This record gives sequence, structure tokens and C-alpha cells, in this order.
Amino acid sequence: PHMQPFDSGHDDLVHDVVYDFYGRHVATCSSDQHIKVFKLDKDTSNWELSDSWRAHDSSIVAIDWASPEYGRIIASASYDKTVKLWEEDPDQEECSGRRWNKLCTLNDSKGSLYSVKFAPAHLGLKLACLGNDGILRLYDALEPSDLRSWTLTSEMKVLSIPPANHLQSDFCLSWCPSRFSPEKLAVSALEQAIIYQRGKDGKLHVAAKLPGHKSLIRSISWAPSIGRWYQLIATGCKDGRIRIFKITEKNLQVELLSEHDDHNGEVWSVSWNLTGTILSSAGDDGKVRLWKATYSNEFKCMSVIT
Amino acid sequence: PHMQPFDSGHDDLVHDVVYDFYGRHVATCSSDQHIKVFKLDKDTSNWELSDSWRAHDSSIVAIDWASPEYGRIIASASYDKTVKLWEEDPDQEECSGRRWNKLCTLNDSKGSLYSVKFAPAHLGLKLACLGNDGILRLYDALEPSDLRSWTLTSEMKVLSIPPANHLQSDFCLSWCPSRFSPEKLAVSALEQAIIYQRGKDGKLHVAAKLPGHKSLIRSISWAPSIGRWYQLIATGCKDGRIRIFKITEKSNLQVELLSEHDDHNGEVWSVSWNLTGTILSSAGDDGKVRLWKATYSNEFKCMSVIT
Repeated sequence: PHMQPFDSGHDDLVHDVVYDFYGRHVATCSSDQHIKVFKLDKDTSNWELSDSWRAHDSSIVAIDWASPEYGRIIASASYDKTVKLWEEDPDQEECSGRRWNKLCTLNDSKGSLYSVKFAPAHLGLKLACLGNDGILRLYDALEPSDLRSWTLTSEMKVLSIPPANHLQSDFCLSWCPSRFSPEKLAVSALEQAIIYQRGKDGKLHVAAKLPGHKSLIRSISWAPSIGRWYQLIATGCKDGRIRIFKITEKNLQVELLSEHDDHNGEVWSVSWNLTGTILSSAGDDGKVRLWKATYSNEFKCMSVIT
Repeated sequence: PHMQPFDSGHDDLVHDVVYDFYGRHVATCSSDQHIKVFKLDKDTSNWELSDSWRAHDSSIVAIDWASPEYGRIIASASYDKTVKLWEEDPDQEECSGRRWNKLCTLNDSKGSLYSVKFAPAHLGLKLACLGNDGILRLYDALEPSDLRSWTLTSEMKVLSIPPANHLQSDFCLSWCPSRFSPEKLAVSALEQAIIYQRGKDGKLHVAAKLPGHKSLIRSISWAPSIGRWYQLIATGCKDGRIRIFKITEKSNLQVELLSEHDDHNGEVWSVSWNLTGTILSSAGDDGKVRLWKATYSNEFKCMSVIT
């Protein structure tokens, strides 16, 4: 059952679409340097533009919503080397172009930015970003009252020497959602994919790598480990394979659970369920595949949308 | 050189246009619930839109700028029973619709609002408003640092009762600009026009009335009394007459009527003063603007008619 598609309202290509916490809102960002937010009308089950606005001087590539317990906040990353934060002002008409106020700007990056992800709420307003400079940066809104008070918490050189050629480069972030697991996050930078963990010293250290990728990692996402003791992160590589890694900490162990080339071409998007019960993958073949785990913990394709 | 008209950019009728302190900026408010601010480009002596934005849920009728010594602040009154204050954020692109941030909202009024006027700077950020509820209200930004800290300073029942069919009502405000004169302001409410003065008890009391109006007072403004000791306030009535009252305080107030002029033959909608209170303007149905200067005898004479 397909539903009535709709126009985003963007002129240039759209890079990311993201859901709010409740799944009733979506934020869109494209190259036309705009961020659009759609609302899912209760009555007429249709998606309808809540507000659109110009937000960056260059192409906006990444986007993300903060936990509802900190307000209505969106974050954006652009090729203009910045990350901007916005907060919805309910006292403005929708579509007015002025429904979301910039709360701040992060200019520390000296290279374009490809990704930005808020951290799990149980760690406060925190976030990460990664760009050409090959330097992952974490920021913290130390005082949850001042949603402008964004301090820089950490800086790590993912690539020792960022190659810097033919912008044939890719980077991705994904925090470990787990509430009852030590703070950590995954990062992909080209062929490599590495995991960081908070130490007793309050600093990030590299705790492992997800080996096997023979090309560019287009996407990666940590799955919600509700119920499980272990962690699972999936990656969609350019070599045309979905990979699912089981990470156990007894400090971290790394198993490869599955590999799937069903896409025959690059896997662009890899996404998870809210319960981490279903995993999605999309690619060149112009198809989306949904995967469930077997009783043996292998992964099986439960359906193919096209 | 180049005094050509220009479009405001409003869809519905425009109610008020106001100049900033320096005369280089203008704020416009219309029924389309927008407030536009124009800039007078130094180089090309043209007026060009600085920023426009939706500010009220209903028709915006009045507007006004605060003294430059408190920042870039505008105040607006609407039929939506509110008065909003805005402060310009120089760190925003012009025309972005995001150049003026709401600093506060005053909801105390239970009837639509027709007028709002900032008080003379020598009294702090203070302001007044009047609406259907027939209750004039003064607000004070007690701490000039917190341009959100707007407290309510006073409430006075102008029209004993606020009756109204809401089909023929008008209200106007105008503070006495004078720096070396006791705080006071004029208020028009329909046929009546009354003056309030601050007492020793820090409360407003009615110190006089400007008698003679035989219809609705569309406009009134106190003139800058630079050089003079007496005060002069003019009113443009619907009965088609401009009136200029000389008010002297010998503190109790005297009231003389200096001039009456029907040259307009129809209602006088706008009555305005000079920065020195040297020239008085009037506009009306006849589609003409008249400028008036005072004679040596203190009568007023029409020194020109624009059409």
C-alpha cells in the first residue's frame, strides 16, 4: 500500500529527511539552502508544510531533532562549514518563514560539514558533527536554560591527515541510543568506520573498528538495544553491502552478524525501528528492504518495497 | 530632487505612519496585520523597505518609536486587544521578516485598542494606550535593561462607562513633550477631549477639558513648547474644524481656544506638529494638507495648502 507522495517545495536536491520524537513531524533540508518542517494533520491524514525558511549560505546536508524534553529544537549542518540550532516559536504563523529562531552558530569547523546528530537525551543537549577537516566535534548546552550557551566538549582527529581531494569523501555519525549503556558513538569516514567510548577521564577514546568495508560508507546507524544486552550497528557501503555488527562489552567485542548484497549497487540509506526490531536499507536498485532478525540472530529480508 | 510616491507593500488599508527620532526612518502599520519599517538611503535619496513582518492577529491601528536613548524600539496597538513592543536586532538581514523581535505583549485591555504613544524620554520608557474599554493605561519599563519588564503604572476610566455600538468610536493620545513641564497627557474619546496631569501623589488626575467639539475627534497632538511657557494642543474634529487650545498653568490649568478653522469643509483626519512646534499640519476630506504658523498675535494662519 503506497500513499500519495507530495512535493517538498525544494528546488535543488534533498539530502536528509528526519522524524521528530513522536513521528508526527518531519524536517527536510536541501541544497537550495532551506529547511522545511512538515506536520501530519490529525484530521486529514496528510503531510502539510509547517514552515520553510532559508538557513544557510550553502547546501544543507544533515539535520536532526533534539529530545522533546529540551523543547522544539532542530540542528543543521551545511557545506558552509557551520552548524546552526533552531527553536520553534509557537507564537508565529506557520509558513511565515519565521517560525524557527536561530539559537546559535558553530563555526569551529574549517571544512564543510556532512553530519550532525544530537546525543541521547540521558546525556543532556549534546551533539556531534563531522566534516572535511576530518575532526569530529561534540558540543554541550551546559545550561539547559540557555539554548545559546553551546560550549565545545571535545575534538577528535578521525583521519590523522584528512586526504582532502576530489571531495569524493563521506562521513556519518550515529550515537548509541541505549539508556543503560556507557556513552558511545559510531563514526564513518570513507572506508573506515570506528567506535568511540567515553572513558573514566571524561574523554572519548577509540574502542573498536567495524572492519570489512571495501569502499565508501554511505550510511550507518546504531540500533535501539531495547531488551538486548549487546549492541547492533548497521552500515550501508558503496561496495553494495549492508553489514550488521554485534558489539558486546565484557572492552568491546565485535562480531559481524550479516552481509547482504541484495541491492547490487551502493546502499545509500540504512535506518532502524524505534524498538530496533526492523532495519531498513535503500540503494541503486531503487528498492527499500526491511530486515528482521532470526531466532539465531541472523538477519532476513522480510520485504522489498519499490 | 526625487520626491516620488512609493508603495508601502500593504494589502489592506494603512492606518499610521511614524518617523523615528532622526527623521530618517519610518514605521508603517496596516489592517493586513503587518508593520513595515523604511530606511532613507543616504546615497540614493529614496525610501526603501528595511523590514516587514506580521505582528498582530487583527488590524494594527497605532504605532510609535521610543527615544533613541533606550535603543531601537517600536510599539504597536491592534484591534486584537493587545499592544506589542519590538526591538531591532542589527544582526539580521533586512527584509528577512526577522529583524524586529517581540519584547513583550500587554493583554490587560479587554477591548480593541486605538492608540499607543511612548512618553517623553525624560520620564523613562513609559507609554499609554486607549481602546474600547475606555480605559487609558500607562506602562513602565521600570528597569531600562529589561526591555520585557513592562509593569502597569496606572489605569483611568476616561469614558465614565465604555458604552459603544462599536460602529462609531474613536480615541487618541498625545503626551506633553515638554521637558521642563509637569508630566501630563491629552486624551480624546469621542466628542470629549481631556487632559491628565501627574499629581503629588503619583497618580493621574483630570486637570482640564478642551471644550467645543461637536462630533468625533479624529486626531489630537500636543505641540513641542520650545521657548514658550504655555502649552498648545491641536485637534482635528469630524465637524470639520481644526482647534488649537492654549493651556496655561498659573498646578491648576487654564484653557483658551486660540483658533478654529473649517478651511477643510469636511472631517479633519490628521493633525500634526513641527519638531519645534513652529508649524502645525492638518489633512482632511478635501484631499488637502494645510500648514499653519502662528501670528505675532498668537492667532494661526494658513501658510500653505498641499493637494
